[PDB]
Amino acid sequence: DLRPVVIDGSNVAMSHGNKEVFSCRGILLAVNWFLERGHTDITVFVPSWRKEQPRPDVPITDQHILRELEKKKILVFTPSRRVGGKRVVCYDDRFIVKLAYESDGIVVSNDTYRDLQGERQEWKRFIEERLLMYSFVNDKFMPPDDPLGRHGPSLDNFLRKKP
Repeated sequence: DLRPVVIDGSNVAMSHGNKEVFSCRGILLAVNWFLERGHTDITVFVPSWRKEQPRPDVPITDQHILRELEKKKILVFTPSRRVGGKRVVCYDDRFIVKLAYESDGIVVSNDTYRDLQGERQEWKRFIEERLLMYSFVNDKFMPPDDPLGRHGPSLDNFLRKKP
């Protein structure tokens, strides 16, 4: 009925609260926005290292929310690990775009994934047609009523499989 929603968790969390802090409530607030509208196919991707005890160069707030959302089958960690002590992480954005693409859904993010546009040009097309940007005002998740500009569909229709 509604398109499947894929959220760039890191993008949303950095955007919420202080721009230099990974603010987990941002993710929760975005997820809740979709839940209250009756969505049930929602996936949030975050790299697994965000569960590790934070170092001072990677501050994070309400860290417990990530595992809480994972339990609820909303959030899914993408792979990362240390090798020779150095963090090595698998590109987040490939998971995000690839899932959204193959499920013909929506990507929630203010990142336009230029690099990935420049790989497969059906991705470039997909990202141009299915990216949902947003702003936060304090705790208020606010996506645009005109996702794709003035000549585009309303938000409500954007999120539907068919108007």
